[PDB]
Amino acid sequence: METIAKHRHARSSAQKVRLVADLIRGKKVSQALDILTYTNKKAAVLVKKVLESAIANAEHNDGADIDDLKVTKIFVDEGPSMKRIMPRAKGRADRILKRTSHITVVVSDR
Amino acid sequence: ARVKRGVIARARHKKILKQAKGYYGARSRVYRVAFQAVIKAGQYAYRDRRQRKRQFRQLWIARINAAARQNGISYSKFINGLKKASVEIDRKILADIAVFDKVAFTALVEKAKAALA
Amino acid sequence: MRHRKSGRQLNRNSSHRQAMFRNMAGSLVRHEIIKTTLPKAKELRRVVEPLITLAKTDSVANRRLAFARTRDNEIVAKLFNELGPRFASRAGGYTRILKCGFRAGDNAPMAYIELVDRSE
Amino acid sequence: AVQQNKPTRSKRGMRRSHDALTAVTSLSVDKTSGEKHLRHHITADGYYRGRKVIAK
RNA sequence: GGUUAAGCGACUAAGCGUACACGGUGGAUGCCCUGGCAGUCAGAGGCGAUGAAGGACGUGCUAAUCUGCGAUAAGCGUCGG
RNA sequence: CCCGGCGAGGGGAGUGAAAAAGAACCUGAAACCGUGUACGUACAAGCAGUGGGAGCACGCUUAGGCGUGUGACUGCGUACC
RNA sequence: AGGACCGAACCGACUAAUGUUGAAAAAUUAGCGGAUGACUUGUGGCUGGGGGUGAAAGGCCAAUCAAACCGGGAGAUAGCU
RNA sequence: GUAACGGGGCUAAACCAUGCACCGAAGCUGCGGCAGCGACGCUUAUGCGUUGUUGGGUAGGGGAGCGUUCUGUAAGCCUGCGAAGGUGUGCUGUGAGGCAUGCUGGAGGUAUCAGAAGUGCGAAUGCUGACAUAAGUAACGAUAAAGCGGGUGAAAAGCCCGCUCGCCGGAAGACCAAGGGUUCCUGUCCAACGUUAAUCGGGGCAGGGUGAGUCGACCCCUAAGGCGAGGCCGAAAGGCGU
Repeated sequence: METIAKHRHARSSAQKVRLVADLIRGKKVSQALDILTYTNKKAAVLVKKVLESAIANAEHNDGADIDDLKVTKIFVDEGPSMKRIMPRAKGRADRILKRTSHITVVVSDR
Repeated sequence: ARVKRGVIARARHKKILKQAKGYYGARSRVYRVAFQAVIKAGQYAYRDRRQRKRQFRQLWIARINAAARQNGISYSKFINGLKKASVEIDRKILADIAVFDKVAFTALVEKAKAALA
Repeated sequence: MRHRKSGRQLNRNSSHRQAMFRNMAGSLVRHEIIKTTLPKAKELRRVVEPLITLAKTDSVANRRLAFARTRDNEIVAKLFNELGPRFASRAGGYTRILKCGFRAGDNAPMAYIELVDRSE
Repeated sequence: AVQQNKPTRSKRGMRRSHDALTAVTSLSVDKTSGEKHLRHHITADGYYRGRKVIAK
């Protein structure tokens, strides 16, 4: 059972969301839920929404009994970057990379 | 007639990368840097194809010296005795015999001593 | 080095800090409860509690000083009228701080500071 | 005030190794409401040490 | 079998390196083009004060662009296909 | 239909030869970023490779090595135009 | 009356500090000189490149001036890298 | 920083004479494999029962070859029981390369011999697009300053209202002139922007809003100056001017 769930084009950066993902990597659904709820990060809620989507998918589109479910594979990946021009001193122009990341959560009973 | 060289360039780059596969860092990822490794690797292989003979000769000489000194004779004296006895055996087989069968090496040493004296 | 010194700065000058403490104490004693960051409540205890300590007693000069502090006629009227007798039997610890998590805007330690009252 | 050569991903990962957070691992269950909350913090509903503290 | 001593000695990976499988940014290679470049065969080489080229503003049931048109305004009349 | 914030996106259902053909849409590689697997690494110094090289993890006929990954240690070894 | 005196707006930048991938491609704080006259300013024009203007420094002529910018000779030439 | 045997260290492991042994190179020898040069016994557009020798190489000169686009071969052949590209593997040739296949792909490719190159990239402080590095670091753009309460909202320090604290007030207030062109108001949303969030905005969509005989422009006259019927001058252009 895969029961995959992802949130593409997320505003949060992959480098900053991998830190939150590692905390819940390989932990039980309830433990991950509470850790994300009480984590002091925007990425915490960003990935808690994905975890809720995944568990709802498991409940409805797949087998019930979410109690014996574990987050087996979770990984954060970068997404398309938007180019923005920010004026600087001496007339110099630099480019600001509005980075977006793809987050995928896979939950399986075994 | 415009000719696109992308396929040929990619083929050559893949050949170089597969030759350089297994290296550390960018040496196995960047073609521009991996190309230096394969040339240096080839030079090292060319040097080692000659260095291996002399290194194995060194190791065999060390083993024969050890065995001869254990038996009670020096390597130079043992070789001189073999030459005087007209024995064409080489260091590789001598070292194999010394490592595996002690009685054979004892026979070699005693015959060499008899020839010398 | 700050060896044994007391008094937070709160990234504010003396005038701004004293005005902030005055306003916060006035609001706290007016509403019997407020929400503020934990350091703010910790530093506001040392300001609010002496207000109640002073209000314990009643006199013309005491009223004038209680007005000079907190600069609010309505607040001083509430003091000496309801804040006095309701704590005449309590010696210290007139305020209670309950941590309530972190603010969403900037993730600052939030805590509710209130009097030990409201048992209606 | 500038790098002579580009550092490698190995050194980058070694530096970032210490940037990982640590889970609270201190979820406390209320005696009365039986709700999870941060230690020495009031619950979301407003219950702390069994008795209510927020009245809202 | 136990007490003591000496010697030897794996099992750890916060992270990192190699090879494999799976992912992502990325538009390179492959194929197609009503799109361009150069010629041959022929016409013509001008448009215009009975108001030229090029434009502004309007023109549909439709808020906007393209295209055609001008208050007769995505158009009107005669004769043919 | 469900999660989600009457969003975005995703998961189910259906269309479709194909949906890792879903409009950020033909074929979809590289630099770059992660996950899991096997190995090595926290007393060991330098173009990070080559020759030797024990051990470990995967399949084979035979029961010994052979095919691949890793590779402690060791002699040599100061990138390219 | 003063090409007067001290001193606001206004004009300019003499000193110090910060700012040199700055708030700014010469800026900000305090001091600083003029502030009724050779003062300044709003508007509208005139003087166009070996030429204009210049209380004259080789200064300014649209952030570029010991000869501006734009297009052409022009893919000037380079015994040089 | 010992630093004038390489170090350890050596009273012979220091120096002179002699001898016998060994290590010691890609040097020679033994074997196998490849290519050029001259000969003779023979094959005669080529093998050699052969023989001797050569094979380090920059600039440079000579010869022989591999790869791709297209054209004739070619309306022939492979190809939807799978072409080209992509991606790993096993063989094969002194080599540029060649062959077959695991998976993606989806409809083009092309044997042998010839003909032409826009025919082979690793650099030129090279050009175009993307991604790392520094680095999750500086910074988040005058040191006039926010707090509490209620409301909406999923989320409130910044969105709406009330009380406090602070700043300009010859302005940090109100009108205009020049300059912008709907940014002005309402409803509606957080796709993108605000150097963070935002329910908010000078952001996205829709709608509404600009009323002049007395305001200004328009219009009469005109200064500096422009154009200029005729006219003067100048190769033309054109310059002056009534």
